[PDB]
Amino acid sequence: AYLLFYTEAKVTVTVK
Amino acid sequence: AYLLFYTEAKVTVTVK
Amino acid sequence: AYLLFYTEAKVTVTVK
Amino acid sequence: AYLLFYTEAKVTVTVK
Amino acid sequence: AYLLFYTEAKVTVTVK
Amino acid sequence: AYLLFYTEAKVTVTVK
Amino acid sequence: AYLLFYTEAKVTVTVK
Amino acid sequence: AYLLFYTEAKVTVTVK
Ligand code: NA
Ligand code: NA
Repeated sequence: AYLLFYTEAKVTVTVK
Repeated sequence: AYLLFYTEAKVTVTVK
Repeated sequence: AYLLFYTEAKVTVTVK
Repeated sequence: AYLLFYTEAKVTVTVK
Repeated sequence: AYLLFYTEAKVTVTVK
Repeated sequence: AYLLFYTEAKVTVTVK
Repeated sequence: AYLLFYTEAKVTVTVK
Repeated sequence: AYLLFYTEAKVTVTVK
Protein backbone atom coordinates (compact mmCIF):
# COMPACT_ATOMS: atom_id res chain seq x y z
CA ALA A 1 0.00 0.00 0.00
CA TYR A 2 0.93 3.69 -0.39
CA LEU A 3 0.90 6.49 2.12
CA LEU A 4 -0.94 9.29 0.38
CA PHE A 5 -0.93 12.98 1.23
CA TYR A 6 -4.00 14.96 0.38
CA THR A 7 -3.26 18.60 0.93
CA GLU A 8 -4.83 22.04 1.17
CA ALA A 9 -1.77 24.51 5.25
CA LYS A 10 -3.36 21.19 6.26
CA VAL A 11 -2.66 17.66 5.03
CA THR A 12 -4.57 14.39 5.40
CA VAL A 13 -2.46 11.22 5.49
CA THR A 14 -4.05 8.04 4.20
CA VAL A 15 -2.94 4.42 3.83
CA LYS A 16 -4.19 3.03 0.56
CA ALA B 1 -7.29 4.10 6.79
CA TYR B 2 -5.81 7.34 8.12
CA LEU B 3 -2.59 8.11 9.90
CA LEU B 4 -3.77 10.07 12.90
CA PHE B 5 -1.57 12.24 15.11
CA TYR B 6 -2.61 12.07 18.73
CA THR B 7 -0.56 14.78 20.34
CA GLU B 8 0.54 16.19 23.72
CA ALA B 9 5.98 17.72 22.74
CA LYS B 10 5.22 14.10 21.91
CA VAL B 11 2.87 12.49 19.45
CA THR B 12 1.47 8.99 18.89
CA VAL B 13 1.13 8.18 15.18
CA THR B 14 -1.87 5.86 14.96
CA VAL B 15 -3.04 3.86 11.94
CA LYS B 16 -6.83 3.74 11.97
CA ALA C 1 12.96 22.78 17.18
CA TYR C 2 10.43 19.93 16.95
CA LEU C 3 7.60 19.06 14.60
CA LEU C 4 4.33 20.20 16.16
CA PHE C 5 1.20 18.54 14.85
CA TYR C 6 -1.94 20.62 15.07
CA THR C 7 -4.60 18.01 14.50
CA GLU C 8 -8.26 18.51 13.65
CA ALA C 9 -8.66 13.91 9.69
CA LYS C 10 -6.46 16.89 8.71
CA VAL C 11 -3.31 18.07 10.44
CA THR C 12 -0.98 21.05 10.12
CA VAL C 13 2.71 20.07 10.60
CA THR C 14 4.57 23.05 12.00
CA VAL C 15 8.30 23.39 12.61
CA LYS C 16 8.33 24.76 16.20
CA ALA D 1 7.40 27.37 8.90
CA TYR D 2 5.38 24.28 8.15
CA LEU D 3 5.83 21.12 6.12
CA LEU D 4 4.34 21.59 2.67
CA PHE D 5 3.64 18.45 0.67
CA TYR D 6 3.50 18.62 -3.08
CA THR D 7 1.65 15.49 -4.14
CA GLU D 8 1.46 13.88 -7.56
CA ALA D 9 2.11 8.14 -5.95
CA LYS D 10 5.08 10.47 -5.42
CA VAL D 11 5.30 13.43 -3.08
CA THR D 12 7.87 16.19 -2.53
CA VAL D 13 8.15 17.28 1.12
CA THR D 14 9.30 20.80 1.73
CA VAL D 15 9.77 23.17 4.63
CA LYS D 16 7.92 26.40 3.92
CA ALA E 1 5.37 -4.32 7.94
CA TYR E 2 7.49 -1.20 7.75
CA LEU E 3 7.42 2.05 5.82
CA LEU E 4 9.56 1.74 2.71
CA PHE E 5 10.63 4.96 1.04
CA TYR E 6 11.49 4.97 -2.62
CA THR E 7 13.50 8.14 -3.14
CA GLU E 8 14.35 9.91 -6.38
CA ALA E 9 13.37 15.56 -4.66
CA LYS E 10 10.36 13.23 -4.83
CA VAL E 11 9.70 10.16 -2.72
CA THR E 12 7.09 7.39 -2.82
CA VAL E 13 6.11 6.13 0.65
CA THR E 14 4.88 2.59 0.86
CA VAL E 15 3.86 0.09 3.50
CA LYS E 16 5.83 -3.12 3.02
CA ALA F 1 -1.72 -0.10 15.19
CA TYR F 2 0.79 2.75 15.59
CA LEU F 3 4.02 3.71 13.88
CA LEU F 4 6.93 2.48 15.99
CA PHE F 5 10.25 4.19 15.40
CA TYR F 6 13.29 2.09 16.13
CA THR F 7 16.00 4.71 16.22
CA GLU F 8 19.76 4.24 16.08
CA ALA F 9 20.90 9.01 12.50
CA LYS F 10 18.95 6.10 10.96
CA VAL F 11 15.53 4.85 11.99
CA THR F 12 13.32 1.89 11.08
CA VAL F 13 9.61 2.88 10.87
CA THR F 14 7.52 -0.16 11.74
CA VAL F 15 3.74 -0.52 11.60
CA LYS F 16 3.02 -2.05 15.04
CA ALA G 1 20.08 18.96 9.84
CA TYR G 2 18.38 15.66 10.70
CA LEU G 3 14.88 14.83 11.79
CA LEU G 4 15.47 12.72 14.87
CA PHE G 5 12.88 10.46 16.50
CA TYR G 6 13.19 10.46 20.25
CA THR G 7 10.88 7.68 21.30
CA GLU G 8 9.15 6.12 24.33
CA ALA G 9 4.01 4.66 22.24
CA LYS G 10 4.90 8.31 21.74
CA VAL G 11 7.69 10.02 19.87
CA THR G 12 9.15 13.54 19.75
CA VAL G 13 10.21 14.53 16.23
CA THR G 14 13.18 16.84 16.71
CA VAL G 15 14.90 18.97 14.07
CA LYS G 16 18.61 19.07 14.84
CA ALA H 1 14.24 23.41 1.96
CA TYR H 2 13.43 19.75 1.23
CA LEU H 3 12.97 16.83 3.55
CA LEU H 4 15.13 14.10 2.08
CA PHE H 5 14.97 10.38 2.74
CA TYR H 6 18.15 8.42 2.41
CA THR H 7 17.34 4.77 2.64
CA GLU H 8 18.85 1.31 3.02
CA ALA H 9 15.07 -1.33 6.30
CA LYS H 10 16.41 1.93 7.76
CA VAL H 11 15.95 5.51 6.58
CA THR H 12 17.73 8.75 7.46
CA VAL H 13 15.63 11.93 7.29
CA THR H 14 17.43 15.16 6.49
CA VAL H 15 16.39 18.80 6.08
CA LYS H 16 18.26 20.34 3.18
NA1 NA I 1 4.57 11.83 -10.31
NA1 NA J 1 11.82 12.10 -9.59
